[PDB]
Amino acid sequence: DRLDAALRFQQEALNLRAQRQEILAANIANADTPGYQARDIDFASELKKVMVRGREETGGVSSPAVDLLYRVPDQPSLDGNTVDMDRERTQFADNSLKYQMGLTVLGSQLKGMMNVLQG
Amino acid sequence: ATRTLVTASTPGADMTPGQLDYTSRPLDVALQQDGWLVVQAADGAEGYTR
Repeated sequence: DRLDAALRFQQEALNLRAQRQEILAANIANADTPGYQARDIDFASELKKVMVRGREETGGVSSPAVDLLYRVPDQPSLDGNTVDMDRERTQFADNSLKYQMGLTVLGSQLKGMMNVLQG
Repeated sequence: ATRTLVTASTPGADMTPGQLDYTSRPLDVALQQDGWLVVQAADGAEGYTR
């Protein structure tokens, strides 16, 4: 209980990082599909929401209970998709580094605990 | 709004008359400027020509 609660914030943040990267990869895959609005999630609000109330799924075809918001387009396009590649690749790299940061923090905490237990 | 595309178009045709070749034949005729001869078109309809 105590150990589960202490490691729950970073674990949930890392899971939300994984889901956000899945969404960003879906946006990158559909970058040339005509009529596809780019989707993204508000990381902080959804993280607090998952924090207060546990993770839930729409079904389980299954998907998370996250709110898929639409990204504001930069410039218009005749085909009708709002996937701007610069934004997609910047968010992809930023999410990548933040996921690596979450892995580093969680691994440091778990070693910081094995150090105590080991004897 | 930054992206504006190009579309080719053909807005009608040019009605400036050309140069008349004088041929000593009674059946070759030339109309006045902005005048048209009438023929029965291919599909039983009416068409105009120079």
